[PDB]
Amino acid sequence: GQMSFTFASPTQVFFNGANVRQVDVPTQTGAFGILASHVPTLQVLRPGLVVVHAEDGTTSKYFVSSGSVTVNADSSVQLLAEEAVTLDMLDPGVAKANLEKAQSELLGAADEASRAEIQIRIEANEALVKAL
Amino acid sequence: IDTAAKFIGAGAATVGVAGSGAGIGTVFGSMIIGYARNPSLKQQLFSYAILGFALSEAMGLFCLMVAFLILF
Amino acid sequence: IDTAAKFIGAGAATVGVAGSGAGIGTVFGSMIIGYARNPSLKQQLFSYAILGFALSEAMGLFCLMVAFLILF
Amino acid sequence: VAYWRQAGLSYIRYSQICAKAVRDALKAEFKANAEKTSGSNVKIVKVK
Amino acid sequence: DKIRGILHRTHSDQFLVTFKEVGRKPPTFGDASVIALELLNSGYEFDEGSIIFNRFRSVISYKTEEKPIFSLDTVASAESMSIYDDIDADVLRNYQEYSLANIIYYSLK
Repeated sequence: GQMSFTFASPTQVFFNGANVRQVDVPTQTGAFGILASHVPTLQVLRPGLVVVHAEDGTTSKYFVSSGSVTVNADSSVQLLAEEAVTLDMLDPGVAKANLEKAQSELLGAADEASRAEIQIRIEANEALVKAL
Repeated sequence: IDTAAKFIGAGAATVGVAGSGAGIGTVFGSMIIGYARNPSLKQQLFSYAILGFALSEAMGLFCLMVAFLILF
Repeated sequence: IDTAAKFIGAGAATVGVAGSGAGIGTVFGSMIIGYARNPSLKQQLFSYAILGFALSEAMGLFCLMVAFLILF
Repeated sequence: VAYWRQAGLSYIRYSQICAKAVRDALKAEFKANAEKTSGSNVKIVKVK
Repeated sequence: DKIRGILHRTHSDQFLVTFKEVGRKPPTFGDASVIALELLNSGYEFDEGSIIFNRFRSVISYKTEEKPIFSLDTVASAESMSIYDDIDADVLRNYQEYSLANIIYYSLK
């Protein structure tokens, strides 16, 4: 109700300024539904889907690489995304071998900074394989 | 001997109001962390606070009427 | 033997004040977790704990006054 | 706070990787849109 | 390069870093994530800043404008942020940093 669902990207503007009902936000500390008087929170996002709910028959499916919420004082949530990619342009065959690749390179990290980074890489690669 | 069983059960019943003393603590406790996020207080926060208060009472007061029923 | 039931009756009747023991341990702990998220204590945040303390206390001293009035 | 914290990394470092990890997973029809971003254009020269 | 050419004879001392190779290829969003990433590998704690760019009006006319940047968590957590929920000081560390890559991208376009 009375909610301007803003959502975009640097390449192409997605669902923008339209009164859409419910948005899924993929976020560290989990996913939380936006229900029409949602409490304002400036939390940034983790990799995952956004399944956005409108009255137009059925829901759409997208995928955010690394986004940010700024839901304001009134009923206006603005979502951003670096890569709000569509799912169907993804190739499963090369995507699986990446997950076993980085775990095979975990113990080749002689420093402490990159050892978190390969833990980032498998988490981003685990994010897509449950999705697909 | 008749007064022996009467004077224990009147005290044995009023331990039932202790459990109402527990459940009444959360209702003014969760409303503290409920209102702390969202200052929309004059709306249905407090109206859901007073209903929650006077409903836990009625599981404590209902034993108390039964507690005085034992004595008479 | 009549005074023998006068003593064991107030023995369990003051267990009802323990319900105001654990029920007050929450509503003073909920003003910890819900204070840091929103520093507005001089407004109705502290005032809804004093209502939450006193009206939770009123079922504490009421189950104390049973133990006096059962004995005398 | 997570494992990238207390390790020396940040959020912009987090966003560069999980963009590329998505963008390398694409089919070989939309490869040029991964080249549409192409962050390797700006150079850095220091004063010293 | 062209800003640093003008301001190297009087303001040659207040330079953190310099960049190059801007605008020869079209500017993008990954270009704003190299400016905002090397701006953190610098050690300089900054608590107030601004960016200056030409706001495109028409084919003949442009207007140089300014926009403010709030970067310390102290000024970013004030009286208007009292209603604002679950974000911590460590989350406001995360959110304001994405705005730095954002607000350089608005001025690369």
